[PDB]
Parts: sequence; structure tokens; C-alpha cells
Amino acid sequence: KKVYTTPKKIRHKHKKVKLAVLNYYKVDDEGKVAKLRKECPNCGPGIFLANHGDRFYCGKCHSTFATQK
Amino acid sequence: AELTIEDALKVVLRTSLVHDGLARGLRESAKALTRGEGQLAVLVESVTEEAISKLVQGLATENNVPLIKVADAKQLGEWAGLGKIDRDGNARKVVGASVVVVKNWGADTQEREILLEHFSQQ
Ligand SMILES: [Mg+2]
Ligand SMILES: [Zn+2]
Repeated sequence: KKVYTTPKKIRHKHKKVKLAVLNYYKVDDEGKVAKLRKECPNCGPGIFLANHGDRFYCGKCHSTFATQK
Repeated sequence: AELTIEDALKVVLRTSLVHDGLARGLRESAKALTRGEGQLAVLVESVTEEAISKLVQGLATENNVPLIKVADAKQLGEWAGLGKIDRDGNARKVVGASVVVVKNWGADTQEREILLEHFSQQ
């Protein structure tokens, strides 16, 4: 064996980031159940569309979506 | 005393835990509600912010109401299963179960369904 070279550049993974969890669902005045954004057509409700500038995707399908809404 | 003091839901929860038919937490509960997964619903009475509770209520309303209040979350957790067993009886690290929703059911009829039926039919 020889000496280890080490050209630096140490990269770490992704630690999720805990965040505020849920905000994309609302109740107006009790009775009126109100949704933010839109649900997935490929798989049933419980999945929201990820809203960008003419870019949409879902997490149960991991990525598979494209159409603007 | 022989009558169940709202123990006609704890048993159900236990059964669900056993056969992995639990939507535990808020998001999971919501998911269960939105389609044909969640059939019974239990929420915390000591919800912080109240917004969460409101959301749960809204979800329950959607088409058909499965909600029942009972009492707290920690107790529910203790009943169902939170912690690495620990000795003969209970002694687990006491943390709340949050909003708990039943999938699958598993067990049939018993004293479990009568109270729920009563709640439904008014
Ligand atoms: Mg190397
Ligand atoms: Zn999807």
C-alpha cells in the first residue's frame, strides 16, 4: 500500500429538513372543507401537485407528471 | 362494573396495530380519509393551535363522518402501542399518539361497533 491522496470536496447526503409540515389545507368557518392546489389524476386523492412555473409532479409517482394546472 | 367505559374503540385500535391497519398522525389520517382507506376516526381533545382539530373535523365531514373524540393522545398510544414493549405491564416512554385513523378493522362486531352505530344514528 501507499499514502492516501485526498483531493478534498467532502459531500454529505440530505437530512430531510423537518419544516412546518402541513399548511396546504384549510377550513373556512367549519363545514367548508377547503383545498390548496390540486390532487393527482394518476393515483387517488391524498396526493397534492407540486406547484411550479409550468412544472408539476407528485411523490407517490415519485416524479411522473408534466401537464400544467 | 361490567360495562365498557369507552373501551369499544381501544380494542379496535389494538387490533389495527396488530394487523398494520393504522393511519397514525395527521397527514396519514387525511390520506386515509380522502379515498377508501380510513373507516374510523379518533382525534385529540387537547390539540394545540386548534387549526389541526378543525382540519380533522373538515376531513370527517367530507362525505361520511367517522370521528369520535374520546380522550387525549398519550392514553391512546399506551393502549395501542408506542415504545419498545418494556417489562410485563406498560412502563413505556409516554408520548402522544396524535390523530389516529382506522384502516382494515380486522376484528368483527363485538361491543366495539354498537357505540359507533349509536353515534352515527341520531
Ligand atoms: Mg479512495
Ligand atoms: Zn401520483
